Amino acid sequence: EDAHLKQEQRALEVERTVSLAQVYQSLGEKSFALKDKIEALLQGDKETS
Amino acid sequence: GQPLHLPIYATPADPKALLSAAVATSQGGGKLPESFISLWRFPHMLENA
Repeated sequence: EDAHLKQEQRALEVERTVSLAQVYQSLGEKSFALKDKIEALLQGDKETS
Repeated sequence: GQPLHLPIYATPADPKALLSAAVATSQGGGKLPESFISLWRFPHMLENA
């Protein structure tokens, strides 16, 4: 407990929002828009991913 | 050959008085460690101590 009280600090607590449309959109050039590709991949019963 | 004088009588030795000496020692007192500050306010650290 004394080692804990020595190693105790004040934390910096940062929130961040991750939007997956931006993430799958901003990639390497094998990238895609999330909405249309999920709509097509769930509409079609194909292997495609 | 019986002497006319009567023999002198010896005085017994004095016994020694065994005596003990009781002395005390002086150990030096300890000083304080360093003030390390913590995160907690007063009552929580007080109850902890």
